[PDB]
Amino acid sequence: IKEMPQPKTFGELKNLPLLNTDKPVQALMKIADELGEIFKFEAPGRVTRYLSSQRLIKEACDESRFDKNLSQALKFVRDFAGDGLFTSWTHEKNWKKAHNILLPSFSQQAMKGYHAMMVDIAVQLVQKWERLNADEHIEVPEDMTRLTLDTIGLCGFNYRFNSFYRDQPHPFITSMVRALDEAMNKLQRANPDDPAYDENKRQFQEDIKVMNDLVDKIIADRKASGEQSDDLLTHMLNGKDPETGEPLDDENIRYQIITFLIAGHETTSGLLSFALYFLVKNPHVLQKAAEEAARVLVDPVPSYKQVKQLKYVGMVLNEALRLWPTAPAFSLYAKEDTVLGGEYPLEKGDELMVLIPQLHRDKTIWGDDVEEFRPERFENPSAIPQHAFKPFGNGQRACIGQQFALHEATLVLGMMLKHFDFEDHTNYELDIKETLTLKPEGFVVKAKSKKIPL
Ligand code: HEM
Ligand SMILES: O=C(COc1ccc(OC(F)(F)F)cc1)N[C@@H](Cc1ccccc1)C(=O)O
Repeated sequence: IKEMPQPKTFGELKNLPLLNTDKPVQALMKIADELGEIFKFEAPGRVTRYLSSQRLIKEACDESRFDKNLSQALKFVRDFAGDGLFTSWTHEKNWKKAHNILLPSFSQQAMKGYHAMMVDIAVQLVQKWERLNADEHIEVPEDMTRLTLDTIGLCGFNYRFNSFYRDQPHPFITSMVRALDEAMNKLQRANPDDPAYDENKRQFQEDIKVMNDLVDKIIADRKASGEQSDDLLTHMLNGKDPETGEPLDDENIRYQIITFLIAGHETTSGLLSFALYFLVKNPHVLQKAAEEAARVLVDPVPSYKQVKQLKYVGMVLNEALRLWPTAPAFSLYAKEDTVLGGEYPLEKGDELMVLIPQLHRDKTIWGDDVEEFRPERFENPSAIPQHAFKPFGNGQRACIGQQFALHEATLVLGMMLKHFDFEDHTNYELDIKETLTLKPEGFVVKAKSKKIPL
């Protein structure tokens, strides 16, 4: 049995001031580089252990030994995402019920149904870029977030956010972004009761009311009309859990909708942003990806079958998820006393944090070149060890949106590479903003149209 290292302390605040930074995940990554595969992290009233090696993470991913934990980030997001799938405990009735009802909505087979809606928004992105003047550039995370919010609005509840028509966000989205900001800033506060945060707390309750009022009105307007659009909302109003035989109640459906809107706004847009970043920084890779896009997407409207043929585009997306998994951590608790790694005794209830960006840099798995962007690592899916690559979390609590996200990202990146050449005209220095997720702030490019009709 071994004693684990611990980063520098601040007296009675223990390690908590290490999170007083706009880039706490990047700070924890640097601490893992200094300390190794495991370190203890303490705050007043709390202890966790940060894991970075595939050796320890493969054990943490054993569902017989560990279940999903709500990290302080997720407990704070739970104040507006409720017992939706992302912020429920595995043992809460609504977790398994919603999981069983929603799984078929999110299958690879269901993607054939969403494809046409995804294409609608992707074509809006391509037309936006085709219509820029010579002197203009693209704001990449801004445009990718317009796309992914619109896609989940249309697939989620047949609602057009029309993000490509506006500068200012939808009222729901201003409240959702401000609530995500509160939840993520609050876990850093050395003195959460400071009157300096009274206004933040007032605003947070206001933002919860806005999200609830607006989503509850979407649900009630849909129940009033009777309309049967092929969207997640229809599936949730109609679907029955085989186990309980019950449908979701209207409060839980509201939490699921809020949850899908957080996911679409925060995650897939980060992935696309990082992927285009690595492509403009790696022109050999961009050429191989653009060759596949040109050869496969032979029609002005991509088909479902064509998007499945974009093998290398998919490899690019996986390599971007390796280096910068946009949802960069997940948390576990020990179901019972257990020894991790033959070395670290844990008691029932003990928490672990999985630092996904560090897992994905384990040289014992990936080799010495871990910082290089090389989609060829993913040529042969067989060759990636179990629990080596975990950008969608683990087991029954893995991302239900994984197929949706990869379908949208493969479609959109393929269309981008078909329709334009890209220039890193500013020699962009990567600057990773942390919200719920990671995104490359201030990333801009110029696109030169290949002048291929839609
Ligand atoms: C590249 C895009 C995305 C990434 C990287 C991502 C990542 C993740 C990860 C890491 C988790 C596990 C969290 C944990 O263990 O605490 C998760 C859970 C989840 N994700 Fe995603 N996600 C993505 C896109 C989406 C989309 C598009 C949806 C839905 C519209 C979605 C819905 C969910 C839900 C509902 C859960 C909770 C599942 C459950 O516990 O039953 N995600 N995601
Ligand atoms: O380590 C992290 C990283 O933050 C994120 C956790 C989840 C997360 O959600 C997602 F990965 F899904 F995006 C995003 C960021 N969070 C920890 C930070 C912490 C706070 C107080 C005491 C000890 C540790 C946590 O939220 O518990």
